[PDB]
Amino acid sequence: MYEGNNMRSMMGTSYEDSRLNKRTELN
Amino acid sequence: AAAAAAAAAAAAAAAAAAAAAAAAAAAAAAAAAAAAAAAAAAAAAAAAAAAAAAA
Amino acid sequence: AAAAAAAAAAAAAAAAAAAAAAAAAAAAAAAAAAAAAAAAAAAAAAAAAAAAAAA
Amino acid sequence: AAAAAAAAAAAAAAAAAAAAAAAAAAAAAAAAAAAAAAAAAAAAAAAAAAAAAAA
Amino acid sequence: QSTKNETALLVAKSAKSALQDFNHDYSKSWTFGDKWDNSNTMFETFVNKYLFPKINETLLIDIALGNRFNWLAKEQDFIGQYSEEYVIMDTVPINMDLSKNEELMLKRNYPRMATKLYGNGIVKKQKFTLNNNDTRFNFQTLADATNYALGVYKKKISDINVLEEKEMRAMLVDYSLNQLSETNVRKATSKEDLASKVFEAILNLQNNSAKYNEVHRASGGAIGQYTTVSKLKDIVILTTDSLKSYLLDTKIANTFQIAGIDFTDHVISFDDLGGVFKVTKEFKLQNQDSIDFLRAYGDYQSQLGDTIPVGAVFTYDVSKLKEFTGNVEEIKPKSDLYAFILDINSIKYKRYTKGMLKPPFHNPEFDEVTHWIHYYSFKAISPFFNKILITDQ
Amino acid sequence: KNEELMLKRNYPRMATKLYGNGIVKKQKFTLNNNDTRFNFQTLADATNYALGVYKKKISDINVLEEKEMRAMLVDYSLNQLSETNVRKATSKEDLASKVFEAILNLQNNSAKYNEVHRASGGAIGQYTTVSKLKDIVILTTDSLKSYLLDTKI
Amino acid sequence: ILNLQNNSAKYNEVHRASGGAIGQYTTVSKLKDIVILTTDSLKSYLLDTKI
Repeated sequence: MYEGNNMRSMMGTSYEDSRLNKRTELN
Repeated sequence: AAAAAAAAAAAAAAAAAAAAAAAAAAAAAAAAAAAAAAAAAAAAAAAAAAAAAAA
Repeated sequence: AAAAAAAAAAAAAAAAAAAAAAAAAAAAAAAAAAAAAAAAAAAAAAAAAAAAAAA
Repeated sequence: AAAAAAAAAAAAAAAAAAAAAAAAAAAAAAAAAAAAAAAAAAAAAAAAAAAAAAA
Repeated sequence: QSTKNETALLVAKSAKSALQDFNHDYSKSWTFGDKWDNSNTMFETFVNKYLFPKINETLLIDIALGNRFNWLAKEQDFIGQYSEEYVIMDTVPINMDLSKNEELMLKRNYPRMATKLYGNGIVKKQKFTLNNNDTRFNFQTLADATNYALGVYKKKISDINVLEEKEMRAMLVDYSLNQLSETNVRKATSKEDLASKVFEAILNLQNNSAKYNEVHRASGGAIGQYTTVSKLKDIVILTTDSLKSYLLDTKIANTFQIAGIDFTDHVISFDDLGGVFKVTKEFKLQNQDSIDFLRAYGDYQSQLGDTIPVGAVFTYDVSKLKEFTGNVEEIKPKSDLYAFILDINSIKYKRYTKGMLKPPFHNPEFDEVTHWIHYYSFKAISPFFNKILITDQ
Repeated sequence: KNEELMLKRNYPRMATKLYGNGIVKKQKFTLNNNDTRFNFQTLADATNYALGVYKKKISDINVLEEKEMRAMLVDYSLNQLSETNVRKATSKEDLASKVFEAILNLQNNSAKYNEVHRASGGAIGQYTTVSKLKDIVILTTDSLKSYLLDTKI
Repeated sequence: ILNLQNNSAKYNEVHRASGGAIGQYTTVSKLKDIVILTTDSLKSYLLDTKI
């Protein structure tokens, strides 16, 4: 809830989950 | 760094007055440490006991 | 609710100073209730009497 | 014409606090004249000596 | 005692836990679940005695932990390593004995100098590591994980503050003991005695004294004198907090004319003046539990066999380890009766925090993000100013 | 040291404590419409009765809540916070000094004064904290409150 | 202080002068002219106890 400087470097964006782009091939 | 005085207060039910002070009793002129002492009464009782032990 | 001090005053002719206070004698360091008590002198006299009664 | 209190200070190395006052020891509740007196401890010691001399 | 409850046996079977599915290179890949009971546990509801319990919130309690010093923090620019300063010593003048021959005015007299060469500071480093696999098995929402990652960063920039605070007070208590040779100590006798003796010592700052300073361990100031006063806008006294409590409830309370005589603005204090430790005898690391105890405080880089130089510190209770007794000594006052007074601009604190954060390192082959923190601190005591210790020695 | 040290993992440590549920509390009351009329001389005072019983049925839960909450504070004071957190006074003026030095203790950077070693991860490691003095509140009797307001102050 | 502002011959030391070895000499002072010299310790004792 509390942000401060929330969107910091790579891990603070890695929990703010990233890029469902590649999924598995059949469906 | 102070004192007090009563000229009353026979030291049976006194609760919150002072500590390390002097509480002048109606007879004994007691002194209030963490427990109350009976200095002048202790002097009179020591004199009476020294008189009684003079047999 | 106060005190006093003398370092004098051998308690023979003192008239109107205080009551329930401490009057430091030239030898004895007395205490002034409605009648004057002799606390440290009483301790010294009780020690001397307990030494004398040790026969 | 004042007083003091310690609830500490076992009276071995105290140098410049007061004279003709009361210095509450950790055990004895001493009194500071030109030399320090031991009033309540003197009462306890006189009681113990009067008990010992009761043979 | 033990328990024959079957769900307690289910909890005790740690072989099916997720921990076994990461320590090993292979595992099960399907789960059949288990019949979870709530009965005869600490987990009963009245109606539905077969559901796994629920957590509604976490809150991430965090405190910010200031410094109490950083108006001392001036900033050099990370170039060079040796800095120093120096004074000229005094020369008492001499009488005119005219019987001496006149050609001594050709002979010379260079002025004398005492320097103090300091040297480099030290750079402090710490790591932390955000996982993407184990740590998100907790944190029922992602918002708690984001607050977690933010709060670990905020407390790992607060701990550096509490660290340099306690090692500053470590350094000047160590300077108070192992330096400051013979004159400027003053033996008090009670918790009210040094209360008088401190402003005995205050107004000794402000007479022209060749004493009270520490010139006699400079470069050229071994033999000779050097006089310096203070200004009272500059003096800093420090002590236990119990002493200033005794001040602020006794002397400025029970007296009657405190319009001018209250020195309490220059009183900084602490709870206790030692949690810090100094190396002697230059040991090494031998035992497993020792460095395991070091892992509890962030010290990862030390292993078994790594030496420890004699000039290091340890900043927390570490002397209770079996490998340090006799080797490690606590910087502390002797008797909980302490008043060390000096002037400001006698201590020198100077750090470099410009390139402080480093870029994060992403490790894909275990999926973590690792951050470093670096800063170059320097601190010392300039020995050319008036100082007085008061303890019970 | 060796240059491959940077790919070593330094996880942060946390220290937890879990809390159970609360208590739902209930009280009921029943008013009558037929024989209640036999005990009033107006309808207005009967309505005053009906409102008075309701506002006392909230006033009682107020007083219940506050005195059970001070009860659990005293329960905590007797049964928790092991010996390092409790200091011992002697006299009634002794704690006047003790509380004055203790409030000045709590607002320094210290790992002491908490009981996080009773929490889960807090057995080893360290946790330092402070207090703001706008956040500290003290809890005594009213007799000791009187002993403050007449003797020292 | 205020022993000094009485007419007295006890407080000078004119007996150490050349022509004034025996005999007395009275003088006083004006409080714009008395200073005391001490060490700092009992100066601080004045600055907490007596004031």
